[PDB]
Amino acid sequence: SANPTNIRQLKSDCVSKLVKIAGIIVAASGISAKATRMSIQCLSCSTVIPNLYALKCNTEQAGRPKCPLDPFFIMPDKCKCVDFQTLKLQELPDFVPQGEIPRHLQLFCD
Amino acid sequence: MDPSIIEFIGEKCMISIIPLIYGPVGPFRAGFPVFVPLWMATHLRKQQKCRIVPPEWMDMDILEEIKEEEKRSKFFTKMPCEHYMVVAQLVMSTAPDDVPRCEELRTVIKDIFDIRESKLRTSIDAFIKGEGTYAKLDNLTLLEIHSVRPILPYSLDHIARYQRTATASQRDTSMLS
Amino acid sequence: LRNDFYRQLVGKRILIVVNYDIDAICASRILQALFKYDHMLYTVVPIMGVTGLKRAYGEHQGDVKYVVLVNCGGCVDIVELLQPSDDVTFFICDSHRPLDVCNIYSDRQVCILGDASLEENIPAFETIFYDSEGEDEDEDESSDTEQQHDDSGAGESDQEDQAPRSRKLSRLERHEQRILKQRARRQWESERDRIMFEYTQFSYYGRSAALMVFELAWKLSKDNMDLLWWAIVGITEQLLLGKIESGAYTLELEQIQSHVSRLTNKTNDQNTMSASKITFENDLHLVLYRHWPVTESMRYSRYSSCQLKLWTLRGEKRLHELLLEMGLPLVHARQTYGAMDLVLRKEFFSMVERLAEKYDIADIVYGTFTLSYGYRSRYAAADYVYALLAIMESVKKHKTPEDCFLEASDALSRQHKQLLSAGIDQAKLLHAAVFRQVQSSLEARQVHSAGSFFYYVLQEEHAFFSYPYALGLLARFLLRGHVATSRARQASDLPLIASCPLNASEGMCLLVGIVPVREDSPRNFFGKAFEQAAQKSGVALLQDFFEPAVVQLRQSDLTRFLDSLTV
Amino acid sequence: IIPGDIPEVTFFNNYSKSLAAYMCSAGYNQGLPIDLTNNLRPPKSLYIEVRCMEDYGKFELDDGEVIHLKKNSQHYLPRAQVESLVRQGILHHI
Repeated sequence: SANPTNIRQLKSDCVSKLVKIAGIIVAASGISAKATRMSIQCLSCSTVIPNLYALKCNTEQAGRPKCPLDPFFIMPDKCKCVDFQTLKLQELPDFVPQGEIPRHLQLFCD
Repeated sequence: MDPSIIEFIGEKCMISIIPLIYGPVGPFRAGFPVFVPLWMATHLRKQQKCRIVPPEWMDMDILEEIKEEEKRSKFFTKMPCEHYMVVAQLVMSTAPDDVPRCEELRTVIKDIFDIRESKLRTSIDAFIKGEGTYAKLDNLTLLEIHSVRPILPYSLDHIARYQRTATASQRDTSMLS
Repeated sequence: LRNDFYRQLVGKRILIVVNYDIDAICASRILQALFKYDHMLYTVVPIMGVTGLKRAYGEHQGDVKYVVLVNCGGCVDIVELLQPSDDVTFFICDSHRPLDVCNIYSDRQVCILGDASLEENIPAFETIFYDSEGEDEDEDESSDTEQQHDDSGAGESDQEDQAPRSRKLSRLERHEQRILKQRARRQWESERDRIMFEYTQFSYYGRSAALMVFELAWKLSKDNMDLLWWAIVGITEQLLLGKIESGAYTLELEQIQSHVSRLTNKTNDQNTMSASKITFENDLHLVLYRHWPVTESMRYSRYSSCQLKLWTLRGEKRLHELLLEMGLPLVHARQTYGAMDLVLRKEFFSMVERLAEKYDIADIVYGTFTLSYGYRSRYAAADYVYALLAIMESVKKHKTPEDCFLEASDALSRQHKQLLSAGIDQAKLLHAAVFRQVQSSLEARQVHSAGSFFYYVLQEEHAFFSYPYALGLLARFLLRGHVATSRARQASDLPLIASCPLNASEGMCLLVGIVPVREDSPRNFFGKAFEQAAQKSGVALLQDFFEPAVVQLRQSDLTRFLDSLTV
Repeated sequence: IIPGDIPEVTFFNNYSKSLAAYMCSAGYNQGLPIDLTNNLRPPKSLYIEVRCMEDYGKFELDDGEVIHLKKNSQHYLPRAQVESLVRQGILHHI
């Protein structure tokens, strides 16, 4: 993008669900950094991540020698990259923000 | 350069149809095909008088083979009557009133129309150094080149002051415009 | 019939596109097509009343011989109107049922599309235009009139036994020579027990404007399925028994079924984009069922509001408690049906047909159509006439009303639809500006008994209702509320009045009125009733409209008029 | 047919005389001020009225009773009259 909603009604019942609501913005951050993938000396495989844990050594097979307990030293010159802002807003000015206090939401720009 | 310069033109071609005016056209007879220029089927189908079936290139096999044939075309390709950007305009307007398979039709034509222009920047991204006497029509179509016809050529003269000037005009050691 | 006369239709003509209606543009915009089909150039006209009729044809005074009559005819013995009619043919496809036979007979430039169950007006021209008393169309004792005049031999002609005609009774003497007048008034008037009972009791309308035109063109191998949707506009305009009595509603469930359950240009390849072949569906004629939440309907429905009293809160307590039996959500009961979750909008209608069984409103479901253009949409059959009348906007720029009549004719094209949603900007807000004085009415109890009817008048205008037809609606909206629900039948059922403030147009007291509830087929004496006070006195009255049920007074010549109107 | 709604007239008359060359060959060897800008109409019956879209200037001098050339410039105007204009506020309609 149809039809809006409010914030005083949304919980587990409607989780992982896409909604239209409205408020008035307050302030938020700048833009820093993100990435998705790169690789490491230890295995030299792309840092394949689903979501936008931490691993076997694999600097091992030189005959016998192992090297467990995670010597994974990231090589970011191999990497990818995305954006962020991390935003924030306040809920409506007509739905009892006076006798109550205004609740709000935390956000993620890409 | 126009929408209807082609329709001045392309509908002049003729095909055998289904339904005497002087012309190679014969008189009209029920149940009996008749080759006509295509500016009557206007005046039949929209007149709710008769149908029409297409030429032979109009299919989803011969040109669902061309989808790979023109990957030879570092230069150009197979050209079934060159005018499938105009007839299909009017055919697919009214022909599918009873005609089947008006879709992959509609697919491929954009799936070939927009594409052979998508090369066309590329080959035009090879022009260097006033390369005026190198060009390409080698198996060109009919209804494309108008979409660049006004732009660069009414540019290149104000370039060709300095591009085409070399092979008959000279100055001192530096280049001349 | 014009399978032969249509063969004539080549030379010049005028296709006037008859007075203010939906059905006209439905049954005419079709014909701007056919004329360019046979290579005819055309010209077409806005009509609002008899004003437009000759004020323009006086500008078009030719002898253009092929001429229309639809939505008209009950005005003049229209040769009396258009005296320039010498042989200039007219053409009859009008829906106005009560018309004069003077335009049927003297059948010079008129064509009777006649088939009906009324054999009651047979010699009515042979006496009415034929008789008189104290009459001069005769010889005399003077030697000047002893010649063959227009000796009508009738109540026009002599009463001294010099008259060929009048074989109805004796001419020598019944008991005297002068009893001719006596029998003349007897024969004149004794049938006016029926004749003047015609045209002076009520008025109502006939039939379609292009259903024949479909069938006329059905022979032409024309499966313009689009035009059927153009057709049904005129159908549900006034086939809807919610507005106007059809009966054929429930009998053309056979015919147009016998059209389109029959007529299938594609039994095999119909499931694609442009204008898929149509469906009949058993649906509602509910108040804009589809495109906005239930909570618009559940207030704005007269069929709900007639039985349940929803302007107040008990309705709503009754409402939701009946939504118990469905157990609908509420957030979803306040967003658009099309916008709701999906199994609900899908499953919804199926149960309402059955679980409206017990709650006094069983007759919300009717029979209808539905179709599309493509995949942006699914327009709805019944969901179309109401956005139209937002373009019938009563703006006083002097430019809008004629011109916006043209926009309507540009409206029903597939190409022209951005405009169309603008009605929906306008329409719903009207439909809930409906209440805007109603609950101020039902509790103010501004219903006036006023003797042998019920009576209301408004005294403050709406920019909305400067435009006239909603005046009927508000009238049709409220008497259910108080007058029909807090009462018995003896003290409830009587007709009503509905005044229109012209707070801008200098003050002239416009009005319409309508029958009581459950008395529909009792046609409205308001076809004449307002002539009651006017015929007796009359004060600056107008019947300038083509419509019967329509009037215009002065600001202050309505009450003693109404006092005369007591009866 | 319809000059400006409002020594240029001498240049216009010179241009009108210069256009004659065109008119001579146009329509026939002998010449016809040739219809180029109106009536793609197939010609139909000759005597039916007109409609416009708020034209202005009021120069219709063509063979009619009185037209009053704007929208609803509409009187019993024959074919000889109605041969004037297309896209200066006119052709919603015939």
